[PDB]
Amino acid sequence: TTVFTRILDRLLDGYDNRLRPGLGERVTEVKTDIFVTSFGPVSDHDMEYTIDVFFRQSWKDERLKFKGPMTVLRLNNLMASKIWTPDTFFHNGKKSVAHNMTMPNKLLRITEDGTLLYTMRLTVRAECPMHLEDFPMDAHACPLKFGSYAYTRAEVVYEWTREPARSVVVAEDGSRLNQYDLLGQTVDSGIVQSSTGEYVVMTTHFHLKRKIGYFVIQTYLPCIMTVILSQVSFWLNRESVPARTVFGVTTVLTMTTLSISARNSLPKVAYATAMDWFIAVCYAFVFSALIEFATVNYFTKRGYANSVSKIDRLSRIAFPLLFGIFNLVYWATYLN
Amino acid sequence: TVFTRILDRLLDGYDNRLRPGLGERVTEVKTDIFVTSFGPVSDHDMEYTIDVFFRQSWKDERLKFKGPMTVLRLNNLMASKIWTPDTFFHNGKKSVAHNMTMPNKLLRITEDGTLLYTMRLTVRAECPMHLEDFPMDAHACPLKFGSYAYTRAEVVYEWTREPARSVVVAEDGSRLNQYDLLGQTVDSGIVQSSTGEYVVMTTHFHLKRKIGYFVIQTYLPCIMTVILSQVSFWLNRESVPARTVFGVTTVLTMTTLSISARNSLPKVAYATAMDWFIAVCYAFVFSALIEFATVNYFTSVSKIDRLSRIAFPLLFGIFNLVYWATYLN
Amino acid sequence: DVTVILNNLLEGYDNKLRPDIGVKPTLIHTDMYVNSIGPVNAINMEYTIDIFFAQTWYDRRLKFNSTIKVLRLNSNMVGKIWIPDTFFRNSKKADAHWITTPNRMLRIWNDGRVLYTLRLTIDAECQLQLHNFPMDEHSCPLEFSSYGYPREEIVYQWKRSSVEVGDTRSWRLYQFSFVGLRNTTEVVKTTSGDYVVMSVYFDLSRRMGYFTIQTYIPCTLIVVLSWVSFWINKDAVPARTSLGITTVLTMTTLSTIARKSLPKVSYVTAMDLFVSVCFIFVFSALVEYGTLHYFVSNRIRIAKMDSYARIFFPTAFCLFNLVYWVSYLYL
Amino acid sequence: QVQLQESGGGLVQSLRVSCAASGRTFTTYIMAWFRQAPGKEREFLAAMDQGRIQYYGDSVRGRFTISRDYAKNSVDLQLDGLRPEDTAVYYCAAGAGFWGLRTASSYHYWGQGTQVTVSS
Amino acid sequence: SFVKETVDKLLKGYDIRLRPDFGGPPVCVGMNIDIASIDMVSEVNMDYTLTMYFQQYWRDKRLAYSGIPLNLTLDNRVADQLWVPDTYFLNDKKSFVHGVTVKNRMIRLHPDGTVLYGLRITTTAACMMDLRRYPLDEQNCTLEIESYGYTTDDIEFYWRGGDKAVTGVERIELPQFSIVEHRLVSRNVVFATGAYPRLSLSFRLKRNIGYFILQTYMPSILITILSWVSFWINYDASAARVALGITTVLTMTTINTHLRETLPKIPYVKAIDMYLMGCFVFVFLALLEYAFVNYIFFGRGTDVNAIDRWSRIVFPFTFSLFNLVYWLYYV
Amino acid sequence: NMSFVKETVDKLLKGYDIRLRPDFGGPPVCVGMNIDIASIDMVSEVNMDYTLTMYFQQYWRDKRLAYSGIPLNLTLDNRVADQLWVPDTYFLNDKKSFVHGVTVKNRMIRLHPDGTVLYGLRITTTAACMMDLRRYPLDEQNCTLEIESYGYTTDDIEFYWRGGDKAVTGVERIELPQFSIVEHRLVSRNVVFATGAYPRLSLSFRLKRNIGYFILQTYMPSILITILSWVSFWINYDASAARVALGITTVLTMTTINTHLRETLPKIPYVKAIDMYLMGCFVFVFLALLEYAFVNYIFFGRGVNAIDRWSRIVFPFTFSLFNLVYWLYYV
Ligand SMILES: *[C@@H]1O[C@H](CO)[C@@H](O[C@@H]2O[C@H](CO)[C@@H](O[C@@H]3O[C@H](CO[C@H]4O[C@H](CO[C@H]5O[C@H](CO)[C@@H](O)[C@H](O)[C@@H]5O[C@H]5O[C@H](CO)[C@@H](O)[C@H](O)[C@@H]5O)[C@@H](O)[C@H](O[C@H]5O[C@H](CO)[C@@H](O)[C@H](O)[C@@H]5O)[C@@H]4O)[C@@H](O)[C@H](O[C@H]4O[C@H](CO)[C@@H](O)[C@H](O)[C@@H]4O[C@@H]4O[C@H](CO)[C@@H](O)[C@H](O)[C@@H]4O[C@@H]4O[C@H](CO)[C@@H](O)[C@H](O)[C@@H]4O)[C@@H]3O)[C@H](O)[C@H]2NC(C)=O)[C@H](O)[C@H]1NC(C)=O
Ligand SMILES: *[C@@H]1O[C@H](CO)[C@@H](O[C@@H]2O[C@H](CO)[C@@H](O[C@@H]3O[C@H](CO[C@H]4O[C@H](CO)[C@@H](O)[C@H](O[C@H]5O[C@H](CO)[C@@H](O)[C@H](O)[C@@H]5O)[C@@H]4O)[C@@H](O)[C@H](O[C@H]4O[C@H](CO)[C@@H](O)[C@H](O)[C@@H]4O)[C@@H]3O)[C@H](O)[C@H]2NC(C)=O)[C@H](O)[C@H]1NC(C)=O
Ligand SMILES: *[C@@H]1O[C@H](CO)[C@@H](O[C@@H]2O[C@H](CO)[C@@H](O)[C@H](O)[C@H]2NC(C)=O)[C@H](O)[C@H]1NC(C)=O
Ligand SMILES: *[C@@H]1O[C@H](CO)[C@@H](O[C@@H]2O[C@H](CO)[C@@H](O)[C@H](O)[C@H]2NC(C)=O)[C@H](O)[C@H]1NC(C)=O
Ligand SMILES: *[C@@H]1O[C@H](CO)[C@@H](O)[C@H](O)[C@H]1NC(C)=O
Ligand SMILES: CCCCCCCCCC
Repeated sequence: TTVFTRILDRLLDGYDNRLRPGLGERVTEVKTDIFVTSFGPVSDHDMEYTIDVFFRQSWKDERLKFKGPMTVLRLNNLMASKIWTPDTFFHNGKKSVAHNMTMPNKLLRITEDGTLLYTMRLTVRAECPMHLEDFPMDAHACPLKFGSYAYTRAEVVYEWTREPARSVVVAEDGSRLNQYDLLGQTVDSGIVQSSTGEYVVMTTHFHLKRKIGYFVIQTYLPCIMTVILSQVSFWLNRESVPARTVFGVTTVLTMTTLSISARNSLPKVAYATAMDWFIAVCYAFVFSALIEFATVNYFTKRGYANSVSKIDRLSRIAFPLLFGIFNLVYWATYLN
Repeated sequence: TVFTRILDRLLDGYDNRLRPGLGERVTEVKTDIFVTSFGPVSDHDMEYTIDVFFRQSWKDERLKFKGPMTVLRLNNLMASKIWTPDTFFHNGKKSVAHNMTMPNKLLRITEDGTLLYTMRLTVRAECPMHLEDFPMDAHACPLKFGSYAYTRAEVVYEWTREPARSVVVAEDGSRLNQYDLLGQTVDSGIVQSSTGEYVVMTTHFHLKRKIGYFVIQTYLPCIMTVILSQVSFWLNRESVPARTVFGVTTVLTMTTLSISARNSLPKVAYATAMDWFIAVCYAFVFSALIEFATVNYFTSVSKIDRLSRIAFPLLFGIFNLVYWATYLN
Repeated sequence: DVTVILNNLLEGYDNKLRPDIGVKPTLIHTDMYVNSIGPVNAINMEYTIDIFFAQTWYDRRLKFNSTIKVLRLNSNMVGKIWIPDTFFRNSKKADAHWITTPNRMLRIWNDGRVLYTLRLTIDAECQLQLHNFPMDEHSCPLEFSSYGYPREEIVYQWKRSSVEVGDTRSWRLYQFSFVGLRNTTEVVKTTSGDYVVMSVYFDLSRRMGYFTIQTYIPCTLIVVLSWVSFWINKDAVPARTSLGITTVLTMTTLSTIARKSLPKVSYVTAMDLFVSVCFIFVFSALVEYGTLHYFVSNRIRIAKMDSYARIFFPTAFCLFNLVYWVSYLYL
Repeated sequence: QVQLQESGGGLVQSLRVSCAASGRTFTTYIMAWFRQAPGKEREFLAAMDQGRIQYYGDSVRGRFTISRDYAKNSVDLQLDGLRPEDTAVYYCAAGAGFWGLRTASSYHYWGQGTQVTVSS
Repeated sequence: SFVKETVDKLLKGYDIRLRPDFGGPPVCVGMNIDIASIDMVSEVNMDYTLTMYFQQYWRDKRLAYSGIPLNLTLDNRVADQLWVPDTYFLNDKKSFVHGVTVKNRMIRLHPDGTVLYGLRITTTAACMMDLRRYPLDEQNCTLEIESYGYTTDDIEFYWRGGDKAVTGVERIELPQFSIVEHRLVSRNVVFATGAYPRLSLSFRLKRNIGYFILQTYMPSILITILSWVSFWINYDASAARVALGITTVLTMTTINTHLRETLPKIPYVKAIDMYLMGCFVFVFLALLEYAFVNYIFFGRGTDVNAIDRWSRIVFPFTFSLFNLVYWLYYV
Repeated sequence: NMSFVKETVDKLLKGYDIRLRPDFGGPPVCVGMNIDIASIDMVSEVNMDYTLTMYFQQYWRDKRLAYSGIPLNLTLDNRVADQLWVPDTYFLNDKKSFVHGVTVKNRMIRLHPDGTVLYGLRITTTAACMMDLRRYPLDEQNCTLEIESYGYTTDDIEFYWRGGDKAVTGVERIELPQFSIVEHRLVSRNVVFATGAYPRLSLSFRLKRNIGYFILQTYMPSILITILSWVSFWINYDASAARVALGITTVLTMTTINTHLRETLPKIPYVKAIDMYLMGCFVFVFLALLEYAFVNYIFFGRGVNAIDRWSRIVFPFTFSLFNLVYWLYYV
């Protein structure tokens, strides 16, 4: 009983928590791996994605060797604060949370060899730059970079516990994505230089592809159908001036409502997204069709029903054809 | 070394649980404020942000000291071990004392014993509003502060300089998007409650809303829509499809404006001044369409059409000389 | 002098044990001063309140013999003596205040009586029954009780000046208007034991000025407007149909505003019924013309339908209004 | 037109090879590097994303230095410790590195390429 | 007096770094939850928030005392000097313990050594939601409880009272959903290293369809019905039928776009989008039908009235059939 | 060896007072800084503030901590910062800032053999940047970040940019959504008061807003609508149904564009450049409809192709002139 108590007390006697193990003697080596409980939601407005991890870390400290009937200990969180631990921080974590409900979600295991094992549970809002030119047919690779903050390359080196591919595990329930689809993750490590010195950075990229089914029904189909709706007015007789005029103008008012709502879903940007061009082209066809009727109306001598105007015959073919051509160029470009 | 000793000797035998001159006199606190930036005013929450430099100076005979030094600059950690007034803001809601990169505080002690406690805060205060004259309304957002646990017979608050010049709005300290700070008024008074009587220092920041935005966005489109409805009186009575479609669409247009206009306005049960203007505009567009139905049911230009070319523009013209004159004056 | 007295009180005092432990319950007299009731967030079923909570009890361990009768302490001496663990049961999120110091008071008399006041900002939880919206009333509660102590250890009791208000017009109630206030005491049984719960009820009633102008008048005008097609000549087919359909577009636009400031409840509120019925009234106006036009052209019933609609529809709408308002305003 | 041009290089027994990018802004794109041996394969050399993170190939790790002038939108590759085995056409590629940044197909834009002859 | 002596003795020599029965059998930790309320069930974030009176019971023999038949309720601060299980909620994104007026927490020692430790947590659990059938969907939101730093050889979890462990579920009112039932699970997660005890709490929220009937389906049905009126108008009335036809298309777009702005942003095809898109086709075909009719009569001047006669049957028939398939598919 | 380094640290910290600046009574302690920006986001015109994250660093020399015999640069644990003296540097226009704490409080302390100390931080601050949006969206905002000592004058402390013009890095790598950083400047100056000069360092960017978004969303829709309103002038005045319906719908269409853009655009209640254009277009469509009302009356009430003919040129001419004035003035 009291034997275990005595072992813990002797460990901190003379141990210094301000000096990394093997200071001025060798390079402290930290072996780490990540378990992803749930890849959190991805926000386009803030361009940041949440993630919950079980962040593990292993390293060897020669100052914590001990001998006794036990082999592996499980220190209290109070004692875990008196032991040097790597200052791992996330290079793009905008606002991360270390849960401590109902107790600090930390676990410090020490072996008689001195090979500390250190796991914790985190929620991270890592930032993710995005290029939304091909909206909504794009595909990003949101990264995750963590490395030491104070210790340079010549002091602390980070390595993955196993092969880098198998050192990040994603739970099958991990995907909390409504609009994206986690294809896979890429794991690699690199070197960064800054104002203070070199560092070792462990990078993980989570590939994401945006689902497109929502936009086709919400925006692409109504826009395509509305343009067809306007182009159908060319089959009305040229003498129905009050009809085609109301037909032509109200279609513009319809497309205006569609364009406005569609951009509300699209996050606030400044460049020209792929969807904005499609809406703009539709907006041009609807405008073009109405102008066509004005040209026809300027040559209608008799207001009572003459034959079909030659412009009407040509517009029945040219207008549906050009829009049909535009769809090929639009979809082939962004789906190859 | 000598400087190190002097600081340590002060707190020897000093108790921070007792106000200066306990049982001997009334502690006198002199305050002044430097408003770096009068932060945004939010109509929806009836509150306004403000960042200040709260200076407080009192006298404490227990900290008298002599030596080569004249004015000290104590560490904030030591500042925690010295009695300080518990000044709090009565209408404060969520105040942040900045901690980056260090606790934004400062305690200085002169050889006389007088302290100078200065700190930087971001204060959100309750500013009750009466939007019955929106958007032509004016406001007086206050900011009261006094002691909490000490009655008026223990701690008294005074403005360090003269009251008109103990609060100094910064030269560029106006982050008001819509309002326009006319000037502040500074006064002190006495407030009594259940636990005793207290001394309260007030400050009223008179604000005036800028009507320029609303004229373009709401008033002009509504006036122009109303005029469009009155246009149909000049169309001939025979063209029934033209005048009927004209009447209804404007009603739809007027409905669209009234919906969007209230989105900006914070939701208040009592009807504002603007909402009365829109409804009158709504009444005119609706009355114009009813006028045609009277004409068509009774079928030269019809006398009803000729009469309403004068009555409707005149009545709407009069209604503006009543609405604008009343609220502006 | 005062320093000596304080040192005597703290010495030999254990703050883990309530006064008179193992003898009798610790009677506590409470009070409140509602500074300002914040906005009533109907979507989340909560309302914000700011108060100055005050409590009073006895503690023989803190008696001192001196000419001084009061020791007005501050926000660095609370943790030394025993403090009741009062919490607000129906509170979603509550915060004390700390600027520029913790807004707390602690006065100790020479006979042991202790006063302990503090300032709080509480986001209490209130259940709203929006059936009669926007002609509804609510009594939002505010309950608090000792957390760990049952009724055999801590007993709450209102003081004579139980609940107080400041300037009522300075409250942030944009929509509702405060009308009344009740304070009740009751006993509640839980798994740990039976506690003593103190409740304060703030009766709130909504003001209908905003909605009358925003919804009830524009809807009523449109329903009136659709009746115009009855007086239009039946040969103006483009005129009657365009007038008929556009009102439906207008009425559809207004139906957006009905569900804009209230949670997505799944029952027909009073507002929903009125807007829905107005939709059908303008809807039936166009169907009536469609029936009339078919029999005139495509095929004594025809003349009657044009004449009957001028009378029945206004009468049908008037009776519905007569029923609707009496069903809510009067009942 | 978005043309990725690579300068420098030549015949040498310490070589700095740059890659100026025109027609597109790659401030938030990985301006990587690649080498193509004659007939063998295409091999990864280096990369540098927005956050200045430098990646290197284990074959020649510690021999090649990669630098990007974010202002000029250009990536400069340094060749040190040259060996006769390094005689191959070097290619500069840019892209988002989808499905990993060490795969050639991950980069949309590609450079013309420059051949460097090494003899000893 | 006597109580002060016994309490001090219990904590004397107590070591919070050792669980009770360090070398003996695993300590039984019987939990029990008293849910207070559920709110902010958000489909956008796929989460929900609930406030609960989480409580834990375990037997530690180091705190046994004799001669005091009173269940001592120590101050909430004493918990920092005792061993408590490292229980954490596996699927929470954010949580806290309310601390007004003090940190909500209780410790109730018992003469036999039984220790009761209760908190009051407003956590935000993570719930994966499948919204394809939205708004006719039944979500299943859980709450996982696990020991962070122990195996079944040291700690064990079990609900206290079995199916009665969780209380207050039936008294929860949600604006939209309806808690059909809840279940309790006591399973051990078995891995290569060992077994980790786990408890599960899970309800089955059923969305209420009433809100969507009045705001979404009825306007969609009524507008579509109106578009069919143009099949009864004369085919020569080009102005009216086009104006009636096109305005219905615009009206549907107003309904469709407005819902997207108010309904939660869930960017994939749901059961509500298919209906709205379904109706928008019917009104589109209604106007397109006339354009075919007008072209046949004038451009090529079967019977022109026949197409209108035929469409008066097929269109209401098809839309009725479409609704029949839709409702039965999702119900 | 390693224990000797422990002795060296214990030598420095022992006897070190954190209340004394280096060279307490002598020359001022120069402090060099070099920010290292990481990202910028949340540039909100609604609150006139922006948020950036930086690796803020400060260099200064303290002769009280120099060590000998160790050719390395000691990198002590970040918790040692509580036992050193650091400048009381604060940002003068920050609304909310914090130091990231995951997984440990991000800061570094590095001691060089000559006593030089480097003290880095990873700070994310929501600095306030007052904006002048009278030319929005053709605006060029200038945002700063004022850095100043709190309780020291230039007699005691002196800030300077370490590394000169290269003190701030990572600016170009930033990618704002709807802006384009053009340049940044470094200012090192002393704010002079009555007491004495206060050192200040200013970092200031020059943001420029992109226009591609508003071209395809505001200007193009409004120009296309206005051109449509001119079609009325090529339709015979006798077409009362067609011209009125075309004219009024555009007026409705412009209103739809204005209101919906207002909700999309940030709420900045004062006149901007976009508002003048939208209001400018609204007048042109209003006059187009009003033009027909004058044509119809003259032909009928006072009964005239000239007025329509003369308007076929003036309206395109005037609107082109309006654009020429607008674009030149705002560019
Ligand atoms: C899981 O993780 C979460 C975090 O994610 C974690 O939550 C944290 O929980 C701890 C407790 O375990 C909290 O810390 C306590 O906070 C108590 C009150 O909190 C309010 O005030 C905080 C600051 O208080 C300072 O300022 C006031 C006013 O000036 C002053 O009276 C205080 O003494 C204190 O002064 C110190 O600090 C200031 C700077 O803050 C210095 O300027 C000053 O010089 C001095 O050093 C504040 O930080 C809190 O903000 C949080 O919460 C609010 C919501 O409430 C939220 O809005 C914020 O964003 C933020 O989250 C909050 O406003 C505080 O009273 C506690 O200190 C007590 O108790 C501890 C117990 O160990 C004791 O050690 C202290 O000495 C002190 O003793 C008290 O002090 C009383 C007040 O003075 C006094 O009346 C009593 O008599 C008693 O004794 C005194 O002691 C002082 C000091 O020695 C002495 O001078 C007197 O003479 C006398 O002897 C404690 O700080 C922490 O805030 C929580 N953080 C968060 C983010 O939630 C949770 O615990 C984790 N769980 C587990 C299991 O680990
Ligand atoms: C929301 O969705 C979740 C997930 O689906 C629902 O949660 C599930 O609820 C069901 C019903 O309550 C759970 O099934 C029960 O599981 C317990 C626990 O089983 C474990 O522990 C046992 C301990 O003795 C052990 O014997 C079990 O081993 C069996 O199962 C494993 C596989 O899991 C298998 O490998 C073994 O060979 C065994 O067959 C296991 O480790 C179990 O005790 C229950 O058994 C009762 O019911 C069965 C019914 O057939 C009956 O035969 C038994 O005699 C006994 O009466 C039962 O299987 C399920 O585990 C839960 N899912 C998870 C992930 O925990 C939740 O209910 C949903 N919400 C709502 C509101 O419903
Ligand atoms: C102390 O607490 C224990 C445990 O709750 C009490 O014992 C239970 O009391 C309840 C209520 O009277 C009974 O229904 C149970 O049958 C009791 N169980 C046992 C094992 O005795 C005990 O009564 C409490 N003591 C006091 C003085 O309140
Ligand atoms: C400790 O830090 C100093 C300062 O950064 C290092 O000195 C630099 O060394 C590099 C490499 O030789 C030079 O390019 C710089 O010019 C030096 N700067 C100064 C100010 O001297 C020093 O090398 C570091 N110590 C160790 C062991 O690397
Ligand atoms: C409310 O408080 C008063 C004291 O102010 C008390 O007399 C009254 O009985 C209380 N109400 C009830 C229902 O007990
Ligand atoms: C109540 C609806 C009135 C519509 C116009 C009626 C005119 C009647 C003239 C005698």
